[PDB]
Amino acid sequence: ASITSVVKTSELILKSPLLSKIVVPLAKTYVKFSGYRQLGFKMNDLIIEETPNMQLALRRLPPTESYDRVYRLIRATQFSLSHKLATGNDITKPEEDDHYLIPYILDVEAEAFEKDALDNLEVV
Amino acid sequence: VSPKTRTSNLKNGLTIASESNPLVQTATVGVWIDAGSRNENAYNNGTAHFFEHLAFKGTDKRSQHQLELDIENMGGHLNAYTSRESTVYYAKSFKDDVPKSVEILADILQHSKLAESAIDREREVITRELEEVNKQYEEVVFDHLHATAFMNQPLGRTILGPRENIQTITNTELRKFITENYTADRMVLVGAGAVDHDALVELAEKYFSHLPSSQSPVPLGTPIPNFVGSEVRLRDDTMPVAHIAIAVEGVSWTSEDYYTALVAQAIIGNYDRAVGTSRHQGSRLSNIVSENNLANSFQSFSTSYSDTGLWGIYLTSENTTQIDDLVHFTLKEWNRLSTSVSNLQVERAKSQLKAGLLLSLDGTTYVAEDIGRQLTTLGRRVTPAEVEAKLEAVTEHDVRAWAQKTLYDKDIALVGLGPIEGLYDYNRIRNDMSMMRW
Amino acid sequence: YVKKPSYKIVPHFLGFNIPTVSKWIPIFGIWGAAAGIGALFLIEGVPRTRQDILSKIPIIGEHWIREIPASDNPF
Amino acid sequence: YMGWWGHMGSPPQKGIAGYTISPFAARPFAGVVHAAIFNTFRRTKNQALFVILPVSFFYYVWTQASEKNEWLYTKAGRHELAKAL
Amino acid sequence: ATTFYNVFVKRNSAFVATILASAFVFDMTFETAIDNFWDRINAGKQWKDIRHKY
Amino acid sequence: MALRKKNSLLNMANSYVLDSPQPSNLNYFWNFGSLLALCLVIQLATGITLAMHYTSHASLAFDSVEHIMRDVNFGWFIRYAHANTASFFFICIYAHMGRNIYYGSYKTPRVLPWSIGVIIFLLLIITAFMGYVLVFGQMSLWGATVICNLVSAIPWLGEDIVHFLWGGFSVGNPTLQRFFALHYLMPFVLAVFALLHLIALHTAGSSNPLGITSNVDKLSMHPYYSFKDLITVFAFLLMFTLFVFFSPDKLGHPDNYIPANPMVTPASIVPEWYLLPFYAILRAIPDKLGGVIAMVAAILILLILPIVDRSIIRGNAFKPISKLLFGFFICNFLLLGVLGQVHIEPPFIVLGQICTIFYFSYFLILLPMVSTIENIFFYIGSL
Ligand code: HEM
Ligand code: HEM
Ligand SMILES: CCCCCC[C@H]1C(=O)O[C@H](C)[C@H](NC(=O)c2cccc(NC=O)c2O)C(=O)O[C@@H](C)[C@@H]1OC(=O)CC(C)C
Ligand SMILES: CCCCCCCCCCCCO[C@@H]1O[C@H](CO)[C@@H](O[C@H]2O[C@H](CO)[C@@H](O)[C@H](O)[C@H]2O)[C@H](O)[C@H]1O
Ligand SMILES: O=C1C(O)=C([C@H]2CC[C@@H](c3ccc(Cl)cc3)CC2)C(=O)c2ccccc21
Repeated sequence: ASITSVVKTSELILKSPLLSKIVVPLAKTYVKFSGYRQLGFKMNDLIIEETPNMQLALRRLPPTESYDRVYRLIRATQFSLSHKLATGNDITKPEEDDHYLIPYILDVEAEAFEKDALDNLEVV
Repeated sequence: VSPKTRTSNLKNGLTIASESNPLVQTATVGVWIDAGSRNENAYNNGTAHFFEHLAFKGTDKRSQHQLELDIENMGGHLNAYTSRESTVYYAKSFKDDVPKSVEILADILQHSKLAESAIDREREVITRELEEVNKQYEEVVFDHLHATAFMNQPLGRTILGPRENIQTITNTELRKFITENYTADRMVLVGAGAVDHDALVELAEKYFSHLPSSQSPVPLGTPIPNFVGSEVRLRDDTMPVAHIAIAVEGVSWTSEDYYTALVAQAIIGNYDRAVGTSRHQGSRLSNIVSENNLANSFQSFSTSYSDTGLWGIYLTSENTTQIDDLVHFTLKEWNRLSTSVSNLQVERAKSQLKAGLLLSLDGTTYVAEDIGRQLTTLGRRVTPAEVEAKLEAVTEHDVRAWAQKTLYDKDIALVGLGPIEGLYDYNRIRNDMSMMRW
Repeated sequence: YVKKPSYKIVPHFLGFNIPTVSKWIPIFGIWGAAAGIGALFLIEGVPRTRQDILSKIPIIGEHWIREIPASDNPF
Repeated sequence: YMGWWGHMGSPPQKGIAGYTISPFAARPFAGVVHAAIFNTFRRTKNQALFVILPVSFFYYVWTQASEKNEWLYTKAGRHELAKAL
Repeated sequence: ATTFYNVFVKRNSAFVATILASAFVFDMTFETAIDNFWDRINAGKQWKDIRHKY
Repeated sequence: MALRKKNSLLNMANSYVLDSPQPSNLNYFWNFGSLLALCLVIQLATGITLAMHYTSHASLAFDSVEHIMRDVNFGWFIRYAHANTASFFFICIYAHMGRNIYYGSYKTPRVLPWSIGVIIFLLLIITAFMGYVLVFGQMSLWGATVICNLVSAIPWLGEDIVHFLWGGFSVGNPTLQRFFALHYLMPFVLAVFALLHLIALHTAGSSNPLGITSNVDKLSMHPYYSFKDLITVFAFLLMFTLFVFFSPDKLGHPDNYIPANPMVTPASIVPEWYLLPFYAILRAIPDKLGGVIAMVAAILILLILPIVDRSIIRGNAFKPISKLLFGFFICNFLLLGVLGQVHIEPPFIVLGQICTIFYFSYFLILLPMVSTIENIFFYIGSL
């Protein structure tokens, strides 16, 4: 599934008061149990990147954000192989779990989906 | 709505065609001739281009130097080009300098000295032009492409002609050439810009009245070409960019498929990585090429002649290891003209052409070139309304029908110049002219 | 005067649209015939194929009606 | 998508210093007791529910089915078996 | 002749269909033709030729 | 430049077993690939050895297997090793497919090795089965009958195909000899496909348990994974030894020590432990064609995991809901296994049907739905 899909659907939920009231607490618990923060990941580090679109989004990251992503992945790989969890400052605090990549992939995909749409346009 | 193109004849059969634009202050008058390199045989090949040089080498009245001064004093410039089927001699000037320019053009065409001393002088200049076109890769490719596509036929000859001919061209055979070919019934005096038609016809009655008429006056744009599927490879590993042209036998100016072939050409389109917008063009090939950096550029063309044409594509690429992909994808895009095109591509290309055919004409020299080209190839100027009607008549079914008879599984003329090690042999290229899946 | 270009996006899926696919419908037809002809040709030897298909074809079908005389048949 | 040594296709790395020591210089079993007890308990506890829930449910389901099946083929289960067939 | 090319050869689907249908026809006729030929060159030799005695 | 890199042949070996860059954090579930390689090597060695002693003729086949057990030096070992490794091959291959499903190894960019893998899984089933038949005990003959009658499901031509695969009107000598030929052949085909799915994988490299790229942190295949794979080699051989030497018949059916009698089938028909899940599927469906389709579809449906998993995240390490769903799916596949070996009686008939529906609903309903919802929970949950 595309990140665009996921983001638009999430926005539909956050709009509806009823929906957000029941879903936002679920999703926050889900994320706590997911436990990716315990390896010092940001949510966006876990998005599948072996795709044309994502490779392009990752090339668009500012050098700073890109270097830090590499570090978090290296560090998480090291936690994984040691079967340890992050401790202290390595644990991702909720305030640090920023969607650094979502804007870039949404732009990549916006263009890719526009391209598909316009490839199928019919002059009227 | 552009102003009406007025057309008059003289007694000898010279056509005068004019399109006034009272919004501009310059004017391009010139003479379009339905004659070019094609009108030579093999012995005098190169004569037409030779003459173009000698036209400005002085007349019975004005010497070379006097000629130079007369035009400098006019203010504008004179220009000429000889192609295979058409010779043009025009003069861009100011509005009120038009009587001078018509007078100068009439002089250089009728009353050229062609002095043995000047023939001998230009014989070196033209010989040196043979080894300096070498640089203009586009032209080298297209000259080979004609040479191969129309192997040992008049269209296959170059314009400059072989070295051997340049050394043996005499003032006699030059005179004979322009007496046989530059006849009134084969010429069109064209004025665009700040010209009055009635004034231009008077200038033609004054200057071009004693032009020879041919014995057998055929209509303008009257022609037997047998295209050869073939390749020329001019591999040059030292060159950084490969230039490849691929062409099939295309359409003549007067073909029933002329607009269909232009539409088809617009579906494949042009691409140039140096233009900002090109990565976003609708053309399927453009998308493949830009995403994969397969080419620096490609340019579809449909060159027409009186009785045949070439339709094809000209590619440039620095991606020397993926030329196979570049050619593969290009020819697969042509295959889809036969197998896949629908109203989606056809209507898009028609929209882009409906504008394109009118966009081209943006200055007096372009207008004159359009009047002149149309009058010497079709015998009339086709109005924008008629052009819009002929384009509207092109349906998706017509494009598929045309592509299936002209492109699909047809022999190609392929010319490769440069680091084309990666271009496969002729069979593998020609195999891409069909789809086994269809 | 024209204020906006006049178009729609045709429905599409995996880069196929109905205009394009409709142009290939005939070709699937022929390939289906080729697969039919070819498949039937492959199993022309199968006795069931003769019994149930090929012997039923008018005129031509007698090609596949062959009885071994019981004098020459051990089974 | 993956390259090879030298051009693996990592986004450019900068600013990570990696240090390790020789296998001969390290105790391979350092803190093995701690890990074997406390680390394995941690990892087991965290995954326990993902195993326990489906195993316990399908063991319950199997148990109920096997007990019913056993009972149907007793004398007491004659009538319920006759209905089942 | 253009027509024949356009119908049976231009589309590969059509060409392959034509080749397989031709193979069908050839296969059936070749079998029958060789059977008759084989019986003529080995006339009076084969079981079918002496079978009538029994 | 190093010889191992210079020489074309060595360079191919090098690229697979020595310099191959692997993620640094593969856990023990990445070891099944090499165990399946070891099983495949054991099977080839013991198999070719049994082929030197086994006689394919139906009048002699069962007796040649007894001769192997009794007269051939170490024949007992070779026979039991071959039979038991066939069981271990399936433990390892379900483990390996398990690992792949749990960690989303089937997702792009690894759909090709996954899909080739699904074919290896089918070939293993056919190989192991064809090998089961060669003993020509009671279960062997009956198994042959059923597998060769699955093509009767195919309408019209079906019945004739059955006779063609038997080379007779029943399973008999012809069938047994052609099963021998193909059982010898099929493993080499399987080793080709095993190699191919590795070659397909070599474009993307192994996945890893985090499901993130490993391009940031790679380890040479040797020495790290070579030595890691020895641990499981020795753990596998310990389990192998316990079966082969101490309980060689625990994984077997007694009935296969009865010679094939085409006149009776044993009242207790229960196939190999590894075919049991699909056998329960076949029993569940009360239609001939239905039952066969469902059973084959239970394998072929793995081919659609690349489509129906809609997750933006690769694998289940970080997806609590998906992990629970996967746990229930795995346990249901084990329940199907169990139901494959009970008697066809109430209440297990209905239960087997419910488990069959749950098996398919994982691919068709639950996975697409859960993966969609978790996408949304990750995005909302992290804002
Ligand atoms: C003869 C049987 C098989 C052998 C010998 C084999 C061997 C291997 C090996 C050595 C690897 C790389 C290391 C590893 O990840 O364990 C691997 C990876 C893989 N195998 Fe298999 N395999 C076999 C059957 C299968 C089957 C049946 C499937 C799928 C249904 C499968 C799918 C894969 C996939 C998807 C990978 C990539 C997984 C990843 O590393 O993330 N294989 N296999
Ligand atoms: C994946 C590879 C293989 C698998 C999964 C496999 C599986 C089996 C199985 C389950 C049996 C039934 C064993 C029994 O219960 O006695 C068997 C028998 C046999 N296999 Fe294989 N086999 C494999 C490879 C081979 C190969 C390569 C040969 C080479 C000929 C071979 C030769 C035999 C022979 C001769 C028998 C019958 C003798 C016997 O039952 O022990 N196998 N195989
Ligand atoms: C001798 C060169 C020939 C190349 C093929 C030989 C084998 C080969 O490539 O071995 C490798 C060691 C490979 N393992 C891995 O990729 C591997 C990768 C990552 C992690 C681990 N382990 C984790 O902890 C691994 O184990 C393996 O076991 O795959 C066999 C199946 C291959 O056999 C074939 O395909 C051919 C035939 C015998 C099946
Ligand atoms: C028993 C069967 C006989 C052949 C089996 C042997 C192993 C399988 C090899 C077939 C696959 C070869 O396919 C190709 O080989 C080359 C040559 O090493 C390898 O190439 C790989 O390593 C080399 C250098 O080590 C790198 O330059 C390259 O980027 C990388 O892809 C890859 O593995 C694969 O791209
Ligand atoms: O009735 C059966 C039966 O149904 C299978 C079954 C189970 C697994 C099936 C299978 C599973 C998966 C695939 Cl991809 C193909 C076949 C093959 C047939 C047997 O193996 C069997 C063996 C001995 C006696 C009876 C029987």
